[PDB]
Amino acid sequence: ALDKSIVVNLTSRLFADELAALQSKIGSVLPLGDCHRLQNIQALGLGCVCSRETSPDYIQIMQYLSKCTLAVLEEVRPDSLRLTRMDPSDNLQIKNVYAPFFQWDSNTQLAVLPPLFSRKDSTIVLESNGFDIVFPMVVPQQLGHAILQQLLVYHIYSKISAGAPGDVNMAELDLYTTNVSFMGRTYRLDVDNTDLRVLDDLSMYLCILSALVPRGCLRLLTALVRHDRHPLTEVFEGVVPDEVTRIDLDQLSVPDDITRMRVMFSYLQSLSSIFNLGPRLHVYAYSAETLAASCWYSPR
Amino acid sequence: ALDKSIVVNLTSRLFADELAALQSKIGSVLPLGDCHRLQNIQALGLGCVCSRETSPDYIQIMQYLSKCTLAVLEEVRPDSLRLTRMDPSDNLQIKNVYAPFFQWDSNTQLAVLPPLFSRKDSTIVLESNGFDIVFPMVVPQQLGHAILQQLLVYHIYSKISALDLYTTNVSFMGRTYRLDVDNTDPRTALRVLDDLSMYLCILSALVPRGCLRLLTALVRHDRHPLTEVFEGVVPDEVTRIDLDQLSVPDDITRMRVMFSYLQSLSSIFNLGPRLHVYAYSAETLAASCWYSPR
Amino acid sequence: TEAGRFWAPHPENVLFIHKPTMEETRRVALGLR
Amino acid sequence: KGFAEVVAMIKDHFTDVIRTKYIQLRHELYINRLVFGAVCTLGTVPFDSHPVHQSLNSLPVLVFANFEAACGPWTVFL
Amino acid sequence: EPLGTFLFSFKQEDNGSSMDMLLTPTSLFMLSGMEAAKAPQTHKVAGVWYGSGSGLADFIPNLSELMDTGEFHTLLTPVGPMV
Repeated sequence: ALDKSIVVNLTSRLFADELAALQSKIGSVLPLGDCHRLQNIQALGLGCVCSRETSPDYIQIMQYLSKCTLAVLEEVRPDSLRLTRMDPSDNLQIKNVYAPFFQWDSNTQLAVLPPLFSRKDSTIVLESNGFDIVFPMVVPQQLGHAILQQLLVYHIYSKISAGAPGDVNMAELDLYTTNVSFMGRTYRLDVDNTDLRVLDDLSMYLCILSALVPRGCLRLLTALVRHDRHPLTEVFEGVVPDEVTRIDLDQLSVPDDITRMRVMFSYLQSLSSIFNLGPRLHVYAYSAETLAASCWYSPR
Repeated sequence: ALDKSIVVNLTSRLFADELAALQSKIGSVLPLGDCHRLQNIQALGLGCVCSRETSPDYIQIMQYLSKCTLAVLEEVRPDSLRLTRMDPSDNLQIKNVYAPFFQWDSNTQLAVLPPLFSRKDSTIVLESNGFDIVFPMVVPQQLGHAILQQLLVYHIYSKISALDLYTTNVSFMGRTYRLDVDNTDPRTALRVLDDLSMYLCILSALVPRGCLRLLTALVRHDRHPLTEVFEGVVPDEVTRIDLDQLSVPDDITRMRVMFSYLQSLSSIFNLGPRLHVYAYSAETLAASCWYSPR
Repeated sequence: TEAGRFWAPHPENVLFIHKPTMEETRRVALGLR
Repeated sequence: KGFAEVVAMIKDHFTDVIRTKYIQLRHELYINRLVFGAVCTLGTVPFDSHPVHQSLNSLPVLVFANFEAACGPWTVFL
Repeated sequence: EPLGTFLFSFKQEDNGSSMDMLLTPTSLFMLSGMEAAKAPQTHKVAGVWYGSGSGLADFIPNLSELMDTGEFHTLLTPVGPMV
């Protein structure tokens, strides 16, 4: 009964060269900042948040994707693009054109992640309007929870080698991070170490936890002595390192410690949700020769 | 298709006093117990768990709030209250009359919280029927977290006392607020803290050594806007752990487990059912949103 | 009564030594010996 | 009960299983061993439908009328 | 089967053209190998649908190592009931 169609108009006609790149990916999943059918160009990519002049972000993109509505290309006509609307729990079809090429199989869980690789793999620059559309990095969830991790480790040891040369070996660092094993197969990713400014914010947060967490959990153990202590917490005293238990908490004052504990939790819920919950969808059928995967979208 | 309507029988004619407050809040969200058309007034209030003589425990009240269905008022007739229903996933009009006022816009996100600032303002008592009605508070998700962040910190530092400016004040851009703590039952707010001692000391065992060495290179000279927590001095503990040499495939096994336990901290910092607002009108104070499932 | 539930924090058996009855049985046994 | 309660409720069911395992790691602490369990969401059931007991071959088997499925992620509880 | 059981799609690597591996919860009780007293009913029933536990262990040789590092909950995608 309900009708859904998203038709984006433009001001100027497209070039003949840029039409072949949009015909290259006739099936894709774009993000889209509005739910209405008629819309301007400035929302349908990631150019609304991420740009060249602005500093590249991870988290403000990941805040954006869960808030944003997804859409799928059907037909590219100059100049009026034709997207199709994504509904909560709706069955539709996806062709998988994303650079670099990761292999999709059926009964995997698709996790939409922001692009953190090079530019020419991710985006297609529209010279007619002067605006950049950016296609997101669609990666299966177990890769997407692992392709981020080895790069985020790689960004830390890049910050150590730039501050001190003797602590990090490059051959130890390259061989263990840029090679990703999944489904029995391997993938050698593009490092782009030519100058990873995307993951600098996550490299700040996880480290600030790593100093404050063992400072945090000592005070939270000793403050909770009861006759009604939960009995599993008696076991986890053996898990904490012995060096952690030897903090003199007299050194930090009470006005310092309230600032720490509010800093302690406030990073935790802001960091947990940006690993956990984004626009994430399922696929029940796949064919390698047609490159078409029937999908269905589950919000939240 | 589907209908949604709850009309509430009531055994006494309401006074003109209490009807003026109910006419003031014609667009409001209150939870209620059962799923029927006809309903007694003893389920409409949130005060079946939060009464006056009972000491309220706002974690258990918030724990209560995810169970119940939520409902929006349509009319206040002088005998029968009339409400409409919220089911996942359905688009519906919502209108904020909520008294500690915040400003929304299109493409914002919400949550439903128990009243944590002024109970006497956000609850009206019905002297005609003898049963009182308690209204929850709708909050955008950033302050939806940030009030629960302060209340978990507060029960930590009331037990050590066995002063108030650091423990009872929820911070936000432009405003500061006062939490309502005079009588709080800590026992349901401490079991959440009992699980926090479980997760946080496990995360202190699998700490990445390179990400500790990053702060020893950072906070001594390289000062950044968001590292002002340490005030320029390293903690004494961080110098002790970094005596080992760095190696990559140690941290690869560690950082995946660091990743996997931060998946668990969703379950302890949960809000109620969330509300993803797509269109909000400004001068009318109406909105439009789809109710999320729990 | 399960193998995985062996080291329960509150198991069903509780020691209860009645110290008055234990001293009287020591002292008679130290009288004969 | 909603997702915020049952994660605390599943910990009370598996209390003994947490305790009998973690006696071992006072001696050997392997970070690979610390992962314990996971919880998925198999989809909703409507309220007040009676699960009806059956018998097969014996084997007693419950049944849920009006079941609908909605798969979710695996989140690591401990 | 009683035509309404719950399922799981275990996945390791596409080795064949189209061969798939499905796990009923009676079958996953056999790959587990726990004691009889944890589930005193299904152990008799799941012992007669299959062998002693090596008929299914031949397909996954890593069942010792998939339990140590803890990757087994990442390889199951819940499917639903039979039709």
